[PDB]
Amino acid sequence: GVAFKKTFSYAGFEMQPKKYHNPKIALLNVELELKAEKDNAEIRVHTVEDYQAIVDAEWNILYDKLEKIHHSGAKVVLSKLPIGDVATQYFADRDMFCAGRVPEE
Amino acid sequence: PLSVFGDRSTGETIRSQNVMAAASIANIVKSSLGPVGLDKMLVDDIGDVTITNDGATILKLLEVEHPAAKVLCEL
Amino acid sequence: RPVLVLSQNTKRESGRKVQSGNINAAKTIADIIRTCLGPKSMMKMLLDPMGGIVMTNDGNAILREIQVQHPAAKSMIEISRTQDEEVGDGTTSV
Amino acid sequence: ASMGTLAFDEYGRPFLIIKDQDRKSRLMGLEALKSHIMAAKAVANTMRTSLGPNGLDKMMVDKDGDVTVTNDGATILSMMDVDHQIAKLMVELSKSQDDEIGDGTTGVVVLAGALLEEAEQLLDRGIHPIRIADGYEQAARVAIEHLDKISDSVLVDIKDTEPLIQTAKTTLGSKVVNSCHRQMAEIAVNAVLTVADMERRDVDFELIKVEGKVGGRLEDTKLIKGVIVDKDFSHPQMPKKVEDAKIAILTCPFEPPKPKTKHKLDVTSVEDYKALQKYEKEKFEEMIQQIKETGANLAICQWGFDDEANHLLLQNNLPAVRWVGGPEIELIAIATGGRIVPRFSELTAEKLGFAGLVQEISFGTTKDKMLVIEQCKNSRAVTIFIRGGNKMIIEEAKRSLHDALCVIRNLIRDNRVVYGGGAAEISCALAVSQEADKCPTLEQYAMRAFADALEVIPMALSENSGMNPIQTMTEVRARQVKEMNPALGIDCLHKGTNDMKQQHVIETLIGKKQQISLATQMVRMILKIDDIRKP
Amino acid sequence: DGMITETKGTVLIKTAEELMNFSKGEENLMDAQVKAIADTGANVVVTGGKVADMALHYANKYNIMLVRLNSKWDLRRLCKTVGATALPRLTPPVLEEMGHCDSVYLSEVGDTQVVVFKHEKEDGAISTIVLRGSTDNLMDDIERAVD
Amino acid sequence: CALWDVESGQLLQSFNTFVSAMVWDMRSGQCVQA
Amino acid sequence: LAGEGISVNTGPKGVINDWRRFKQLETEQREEQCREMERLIKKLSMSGEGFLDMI
Amino acid sequence: TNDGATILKQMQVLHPAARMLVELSKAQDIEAGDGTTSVVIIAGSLLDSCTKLLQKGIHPTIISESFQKALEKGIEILTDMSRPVELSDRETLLNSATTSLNSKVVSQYSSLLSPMSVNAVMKVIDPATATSVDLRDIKIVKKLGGTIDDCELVEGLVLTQKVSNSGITRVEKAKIGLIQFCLSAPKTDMDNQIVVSDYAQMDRVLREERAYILNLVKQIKKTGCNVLLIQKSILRDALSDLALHFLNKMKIMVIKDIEREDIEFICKTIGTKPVAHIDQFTADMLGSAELAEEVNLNGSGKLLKITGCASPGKTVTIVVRGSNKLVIEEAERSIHDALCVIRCLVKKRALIAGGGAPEIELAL
Amino acid sequence: ASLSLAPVNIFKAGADEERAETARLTSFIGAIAIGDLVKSTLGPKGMDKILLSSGRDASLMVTNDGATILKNIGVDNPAAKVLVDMSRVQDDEVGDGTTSVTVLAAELLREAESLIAKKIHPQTIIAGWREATKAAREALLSSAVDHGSDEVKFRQDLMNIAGTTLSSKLLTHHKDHFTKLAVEAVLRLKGSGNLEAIHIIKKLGGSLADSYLDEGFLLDKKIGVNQPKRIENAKILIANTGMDTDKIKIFGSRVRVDSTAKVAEIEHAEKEKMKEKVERILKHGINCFINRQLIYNYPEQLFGAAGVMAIEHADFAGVERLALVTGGEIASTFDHPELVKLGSCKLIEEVMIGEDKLIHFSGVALGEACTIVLRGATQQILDEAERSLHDALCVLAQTVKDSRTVYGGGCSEMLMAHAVTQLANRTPGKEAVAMESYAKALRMLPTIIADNAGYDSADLVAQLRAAHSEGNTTAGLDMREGTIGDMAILGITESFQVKRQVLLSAAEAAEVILRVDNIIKAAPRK
Ligand SMILES: Nc1ncnc2c1ncn2[C@@H]1O[C@H](COP(=O)(O)OP(=O)(O)O)[C@@H](O)[C@H]1O
Ligand SMILES: Nc1ncnc2c1ncn2[C@@H]1O[C@H](COP(=O)(O)OP(=O)(O)O)[C@@H](O)[C@H]1O
Ligand SMILES: Nc1ncnc2c1ncn2[C@@H]1O[C@H](COP(=O)(O)OP(=O)(O)O)[C@@H](O)[C@H]1O
Ligand SMILES: [Mg+2]
Ligand SMILES: [Mg+2]
Ligand SMILES: [Mg+2]
Ligand SMILES: [Mg+2]
Repeated sequence: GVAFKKTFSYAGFEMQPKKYHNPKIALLNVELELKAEKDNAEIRVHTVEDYQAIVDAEWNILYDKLEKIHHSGAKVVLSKLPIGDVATQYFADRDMFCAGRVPEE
Repeated sequence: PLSVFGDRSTGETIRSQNVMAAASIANIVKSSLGPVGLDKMLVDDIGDVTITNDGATILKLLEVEHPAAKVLCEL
Repeated sequence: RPVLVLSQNTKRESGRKVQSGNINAAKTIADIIRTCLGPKSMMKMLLDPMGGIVMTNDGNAILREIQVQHPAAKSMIEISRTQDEEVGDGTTSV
Repeated sequence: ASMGTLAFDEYGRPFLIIKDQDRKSRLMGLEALKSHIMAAKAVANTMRTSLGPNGLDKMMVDKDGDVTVTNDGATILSMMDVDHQIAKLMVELSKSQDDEIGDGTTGVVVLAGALLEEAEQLLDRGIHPIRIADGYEQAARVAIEHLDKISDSVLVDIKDTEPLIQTAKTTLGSKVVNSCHRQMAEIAVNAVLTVADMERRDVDFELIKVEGKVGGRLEDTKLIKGVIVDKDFSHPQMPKKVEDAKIAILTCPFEPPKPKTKHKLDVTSVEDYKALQKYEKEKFEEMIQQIKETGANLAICQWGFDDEANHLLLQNNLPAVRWVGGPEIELIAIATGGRIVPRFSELTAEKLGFAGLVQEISFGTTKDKMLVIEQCKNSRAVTIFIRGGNKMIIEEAKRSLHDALCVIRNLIRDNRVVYGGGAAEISCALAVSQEADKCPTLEQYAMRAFADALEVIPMALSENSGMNPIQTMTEVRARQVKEMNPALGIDCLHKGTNDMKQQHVIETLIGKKQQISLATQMVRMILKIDDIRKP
Repeated sequence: DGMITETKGTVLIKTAEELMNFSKGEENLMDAQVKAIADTGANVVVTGGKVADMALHYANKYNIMLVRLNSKWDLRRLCKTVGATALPRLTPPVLEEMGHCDSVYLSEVGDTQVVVFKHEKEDGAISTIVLRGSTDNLMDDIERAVD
Repeated sequence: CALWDVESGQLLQSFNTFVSAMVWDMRSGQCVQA
Repeated sequence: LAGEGISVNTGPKGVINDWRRFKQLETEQREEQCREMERLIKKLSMSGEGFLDMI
Repeated sequence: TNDGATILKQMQVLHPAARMLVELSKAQDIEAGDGTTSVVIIAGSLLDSCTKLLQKGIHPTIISESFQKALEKGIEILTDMSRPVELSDRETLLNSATTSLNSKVVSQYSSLLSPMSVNAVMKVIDPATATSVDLRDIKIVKKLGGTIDDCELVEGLVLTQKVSNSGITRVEKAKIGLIQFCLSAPKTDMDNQIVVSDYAQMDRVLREERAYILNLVKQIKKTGCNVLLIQKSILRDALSDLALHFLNKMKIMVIKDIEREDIEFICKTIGTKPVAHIDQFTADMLGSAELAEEVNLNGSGKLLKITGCASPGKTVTIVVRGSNKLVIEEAERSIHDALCVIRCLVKKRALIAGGGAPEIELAL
Repeated sequence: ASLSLAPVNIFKAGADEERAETARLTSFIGAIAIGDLVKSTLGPKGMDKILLSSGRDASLMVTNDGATILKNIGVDNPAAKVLVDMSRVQDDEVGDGTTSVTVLAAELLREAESLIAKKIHPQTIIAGWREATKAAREALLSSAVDHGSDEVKFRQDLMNIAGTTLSSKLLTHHKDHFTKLAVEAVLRLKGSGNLEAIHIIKKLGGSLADSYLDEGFLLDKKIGVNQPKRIENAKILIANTGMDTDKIKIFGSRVRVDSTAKVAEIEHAEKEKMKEKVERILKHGINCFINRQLIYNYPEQLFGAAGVMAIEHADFAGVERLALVTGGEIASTFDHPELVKLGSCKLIEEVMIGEDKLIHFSGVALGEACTIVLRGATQQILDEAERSLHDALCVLAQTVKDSRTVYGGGCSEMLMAHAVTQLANRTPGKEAVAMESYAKALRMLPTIIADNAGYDSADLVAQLRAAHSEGNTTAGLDMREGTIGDMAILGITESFQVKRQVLLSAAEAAEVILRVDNIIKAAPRK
């Protein structure tokens, strides 16, 4: 099969189970963490309601990606790009294993 | 471990060095053998010029450092 | 601490280069006094290292005052001296 | 015997082959073997004095002047500033033994040194080093099989921990904590057993936190069935002691939300400014109300918070701590049985951890505080809190406890043990000698040299205890041959008996097998090398 | 990759819906472009610039072989050999600009991984001589002889 | 290191977050994360 | 700061190679220094190895 | 300098005993202000005697205990010799000031500096109640030029800042007011920008800025104020050119760049309550004064003097003048010594004779 | 063959190592040098030291504290580093005993050197020392006397402990006054161990006897401009709010308008927000207001117009001390005035100390926070007085925490050594010799005590040993006249915790150092 070293787990990783008996593996190239939508993106609002809507929209984007991964049926998640602590805790809540920054090979 | 104030060569290294020195001494004078041989010019550090074909004279005039080369010159 | 067969200040060269160099040295020595032959020869001024001046067109006199490093030129100088001593004439010609 | 080879051709022309060949060195064959064997012998002889209960410590000083007193062979060799390549190989061997096992990092070095010392006298008699390596490998296989044969199994049940305590005591006997020996062994055994996957699976050392604080005494070292954190309550006026605390672990700073994307908010009129101020105040009140509505008693954050949140937390009878580290947050979540929540809106009652007692600990006249969480329901994470009269013994106790935890972990992985004190290696030497008498004569010398090298550790133990090495080792070997008992070793502590089974000197079989294997492989490599090309 | 403005690109977001839908719309546009390219039958794509992650993913989804040629001279020579035209944008190619090669594959020669655009007919604008050997200097000498 | 108020010109405090690594926090004066 | 009686003991005999090499180099400089000092100060007030071994 | 504390501090002594003696002199200056030279000599003589005492074979602890006993007896003797003094007696205060000034360079000027120092101390304290004197309430201004005979005691406030107005240098019946905000274009603490999208918006911005400045100046003027002191400001222009022109048009003297640490002194001197927002700027905040003029020191500089106040509350200013820097510095030090002597007399109402009499009597 | 004494070289350039005899010699020399340096500053007749810094600052420090002396020295010997760290840890744990523990460790290592010279394996010495430490600890615990139940007896014990702690320091000149000062300061803590609540203010000038403990609290901050300088029956509100261009926490917010009139309106809105915050603060009904952070000119003017004192930039320690002394709550929000407790005091006024003005809080409500004014003749005197008071306060706080006390003046050392000798007299082998050396070092401690005073240490120690062997368990050195006497009658007592910590730390450090037989040094950075 394949074996590789553990790659800088974030907080809440030790709360994930470390053994599965028939897992489905989600091989991804995705950065699963809160971040700017784009490097050149700029948000212009003039209302506190829009401010709250924007922060909730960022959280909803992250949670929608995680929810899609969860209902994909996979139990093990691997990604080239970093997997943030929020995603790590989300996967721990659902009893899944996650590992970010996995080497390409 | 030996603690001898000097350099030491043992085995193939020293044998190869001796053979190389002897071969160099040979190649020095190999060009002055037989009627088709040609003479050589020896120039001192003060400008004195010596032209000769005799091997013994050539080996006497040269400065020789390796002991095997000294052996060949004295031979 | 280098190991050597000959001395570290001994230089050797051989082959076509040696013959070409010797012949070129002889040619240049001849060229030095080439124009000093015949009834229409010209004088040459030689500055002696001891401060003297030698003004002549004799081949041996001109060649004797020249200091050369290439041994072939030394051989040519000795040839001129031998010709001068044996008969006293024909140094430039020889 | 140096400066490579210098020829400068037989025609007088320059002869340059390797760049900077005049500034490089080279050793060929037997001289290189002798130099390597001498270097390994020097390293092993330096290490062998620190072997056994009577072994003495080494005082290591780094390049910055920091000084460390230790008995661990891997720790000594790691800090040693060597330049010989074989010394670096020996250091790497000790580090490998530490990584794989955690104990016996000094035995491997001594065994390898003895093996190479015997290989030197074999080489002097005209034996190819490859033959020596092959004989050593054969003898190592024989010794490993004998160790498996004479091994004994112990119970690794939680209900009865006496064999585990005995093994941890045997590991800790050589260390400075032998004053609190039994308490330290009990602490290590309980720490390993509390956090361990029961189905013979791995033991995660990351769930064992080993933190030491100066002051107190060595006997004050205790095992906390929870998490101890060097932080303290944010507001100085909140209570220092919370009982039946409902922990609320959060990773959101108690500040108004901030989009990650580059954003600008535009204030275009006075009413906009009033709306912004009201929004900020209501956000603070709302986060505090959301925290309070879950019924939590203590709230733990990771990224800190500002003055308004602090005063609202104090005003609502909600003790809180800020700037708790990520690993500490994870440990608290694991121990208290509560989940990690990323924002207030997702905080519910079912995600709250439980702690029997959360207390703030003072440390005398030092102004430094430290928070402790314990009395959890089924805490799966434990922490060891070490006290001492100076930081140096604190570090030594840290590494000694690490050795004990590693030994108990090895017992978890495999329950077979052998009796130490040199008894196991004496029996292995006897088995190797018996096997050599049957093999052809040519490998007999290598196998007997292997047996002699195996017999050095009992000799080192006897010498460190002051007894005569050769006489004691010969008597013990004769007793082992006469009465069939591979448990007879070297009475280092002068207890009056040579039977290690009664003395309860117990070693893991995995440790001895790894020692022998690693020493054999490193000796094989060192024997195989016959050329050095240092610059 | 999706082309961008040459002046300056700044994504302006004023509502939550735009922030929610921007990445989805960009990914859908990339998928549509890649599928439109594939629908013409182009099963091999050669590009002179970098390859985006989403573009590569959608190319892999539609079974499209990707080769990247940094040198512009190599791109021109490949266009001459196959018979295609280097499109300036990412629009799907019309039948005249669609090059054809009888076999394109990834192969390893010696200890080197190479991509081969092999014709079967004894024709083509460009022919390549592959040189083997044991020394770089000897192979350079053979190249000089071939020149 | 010390923090100075530009306007008033008075020494605020000597050591919302700054890092020298070693990060601090002037909202509490603690050394926070190492 | 004690132990003024160092008694280096085995040291000088164990590192005698470098000590003797430095001694030889210093003595080699010493003949040159002695040769050159015969001119300076002594009369001024009122390759080098080639010169040395020619004298 | 003749000051012992200054002499010890200036030269960088290296021996630890010398450093301790320097600290001793500094402590004596702090507690008393005079005798900084005598105390060091006393300590040196004590240790010189301790040399002979130690040479005889006496443990240092016994020496220290005996010295403590001698110190207690000496305090008793010194208290016995001294006589009570009353702060209402001007002659004793003048004599103390003259004695303090006898050893300094300003000894021929004692007839001028002794009454000046006595008046300066007595004007900043309540004689019937005060048990100590805060010397920070006596400001000393050092201006070059002239001679030490030109030292003058200002009952009001002296400012080294120059008037920004041109042509307005003397105001009578002044109404002084401190300003702690900026008279410039509006600028919020938040990040603020003005966005222009139409051509008319530019002239609208100019007109509205002018209107805002004019309204600020009109609000300032409507209170009857005619002399304005503006606190020093950074990160915002304290005094705009338009604001200065508007203030000049209304005949108002303007002084800017007032130091932050001098606000309390000015408020105590001229009775002006500082104002930080124009909303609260009213007439009651102003401090009335008889005259506020800028004087010229015969080409050696300009000083703004505000003499005569309706509420002259316990504050005086002293202007020290002289030929060169060294003499004015030493005059300042000597005047400070005289003020410290009067402060000591205020703290402890006891007077003792001088000229070595206490030392001789104590020795006997 | 040795690692360094081999034909092959195994080290980098500059790396060194010392084998058994050399390592033991170096460690013993370093330990003995440290012990001899720290000693002679021990006991009531100990002398002080001068520490000159070699740096550019060239700070001068005169001290008697052993930990202070050992901290500010550049020690190269690693054993010296071990002793220095042991003394520092002892100082951290308890305020006293640094010199005692260092000297005990040095004497133990000297005895270990003698035993090694007598051809005794160091493991035997270590085992004997462990047995001796166990016996001495048991005897010292058995001799402890507790007076926590009684009140006047506990007060007398506190007096005696403070006097004994201050006896060695420079404060012994006014020992009685300073002991009363320290015990009052500690008793004002109401049993809290927070020594940060006791503030020491060093003011130059005046006599050392002029030092005093303020009946209230003293603050070294300044009041506003227009605010009153004296308030009676003050109602205190302690806060940790902005009061200085307080900006909304939304850092992405900005002002973007199309005219300057809107900018002026936003300026007025900001000023109105600050005014509303000040009004909310004033709604608590307060006379004084202490804020941890700065207070700019607008809130200061508002407070002055309201007739309310506004003390600004009172740091975390300052606000904590004010809360402890007045009972107020450090509030950062003012939307619930009824849920915030207000401090109280009879009077607030400015005081004139030396040439500096301070704010005086008189008639405080709680008073669980002390300020101590130190007047001295030199900066070194002030620093030494501060350190001595710190030692006394630390020991008094430890005694309050644990009321068990033991007799000083060498009595505890004599009793522990007598127990060790009794144990050694019944033990066969060289462990008896090791335990006898342990007892010899314990005897050497009060021997150094007597030597520092110039008395005949040998005769006094012999008399003490005879008295302790006879059964006089309270016999001790009497430094008043140079004889021996009853420590219970003379009132020379010490904290049991301090003595136990000294014994255990010294034994532990000696055991750690004795186990070393090889010192390997890496190549330094320089
Ligand atoms: N009580 C004892 N009696 C006899 N031998 C012991 C005893 N305890 C430990 N030993 C021996 O001392 C040797 C050294 O152990 P230790 O120093 O703890 O680790 P390492 O093997 O890394 O040196 C072990 O091989 C063990 O057999
Ligand atoms: N006119 C005077 N006649 C006699 N003695 C004087 C006279 N003026 C001052 N002294 C004495 O000179 C001593 C030194 O005073 P001074 O130099 O002014 O300050 P300090 O005491 O700091 O040296 C004083 O003790 C004083 O008694
Ligand atoms: N008045 C006293 N009489 C006799 N011995 C004293 C007296 N005061 C202190 N000592 C002794 O001096 C020793 C050292 O105390 P000290 O020097 O004050 O602090 P440290 O313990 O840090 O050295 C104590 O062990 C104590 O027994
Ligand atoms: Mg002629
Ligand atoms: Mg071990
Ligand atoms: Mg005077
Ligand atoms: Mg003390």
